Amino acid sequence: ENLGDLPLYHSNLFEGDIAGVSPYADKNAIVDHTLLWPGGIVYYELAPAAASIRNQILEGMKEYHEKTCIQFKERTAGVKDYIRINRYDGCWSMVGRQGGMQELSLGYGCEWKGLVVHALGHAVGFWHEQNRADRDDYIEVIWDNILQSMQYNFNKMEPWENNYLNERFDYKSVMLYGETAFSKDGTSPTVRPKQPGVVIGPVWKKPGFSESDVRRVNRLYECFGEVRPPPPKIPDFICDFESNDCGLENQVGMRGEFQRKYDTLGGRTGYFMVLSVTSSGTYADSRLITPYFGAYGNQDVCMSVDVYMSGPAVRDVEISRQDSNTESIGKYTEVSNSWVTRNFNLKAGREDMRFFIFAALDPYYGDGVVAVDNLKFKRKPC
Ligand SMILES: [Mg+2]
Ligand SMILES: [Zn+2]
Repeated sequence: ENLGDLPLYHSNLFEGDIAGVSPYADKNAIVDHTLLWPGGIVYYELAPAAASIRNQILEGMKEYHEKTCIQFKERTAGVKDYIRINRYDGCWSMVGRQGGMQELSLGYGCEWKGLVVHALGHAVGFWHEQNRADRDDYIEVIWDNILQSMQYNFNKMEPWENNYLNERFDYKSVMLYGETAFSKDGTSPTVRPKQPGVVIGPVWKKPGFSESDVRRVNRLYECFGEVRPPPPKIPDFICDFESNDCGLENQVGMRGEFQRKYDTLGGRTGYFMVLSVTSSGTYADSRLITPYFGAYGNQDVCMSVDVYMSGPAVRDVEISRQDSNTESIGKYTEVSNSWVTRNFNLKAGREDMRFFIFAALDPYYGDGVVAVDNLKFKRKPC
């Protein structure tokens, strides 16, 4: 019944099994100075004495893996902070990460899942449930049934554990000593539960975490499920030319120069790309090279462009989509003598698209204008 917990109560150790703490230490101060494992990644190694019980060690660890975001990894090259597990006298551990090698003992009698999960509980950050600031609301300490050299092991924390307790006093906590801990004669109780009918019982028979233990671990280590919000829509492009070039450049060795121009043409009065010739002038051809646009997702795009063509000098206006090979999508030989929104629906392999706007003007036949406006790029079927 209660003799299974005897390797938990060492004489020269803080609260029986807390190593690296001074037996009569301020309990508020040592808790505040507790360090946690970055990322919930606890590195470890087994001493040769601890190898003989490796299955029972991996059993307690299996408890953290299955319910929390704590990962027990074997120590590899470059790791400096880790737990060396050995078999000393009884079960015990340092509370939190110490920095450098730290010891955990899993002695004779410490094979039980309860004691493995208990000692590993100290290792990752947790203290004793019986000494919480509010424990006296839930348990009575029969000071007269405790050994006089052992009484500090029951001193509770003073309130002011900033933003209060958080998880409620849990009687099924694997971090809670059973009724006969530190008993003077072994059977007389040192702790009495105030809640009618309740018995804490020993730790070695507890199968791992209770529901409240899991909450504490997941809260300390920010373990969670709350899914991040969905990503914003891909912003559809729309050029105006009213304050910029938009990135659309010209080919070098050409006869015409497509220039960013403010004027009036066929109803509208604003900024549009204009290529124009006079009867007196010379042959002008120009290739407006549009910037490179990504599709981001496996979807059929759509490109819009308002095209203006006027004058007998307009010989030909060609729009082409280039990806890995240049493909012609539109060829306009007839002069519309108006603005016409050209709508090209296109498919996407997996590479960025740029567009070409070619225009040829021969002043031999008369005057001519080729204007370009409202250049849009939507990643959805036209
Ligand atoms: Mg002790
Ligand atoms: Zn303990």
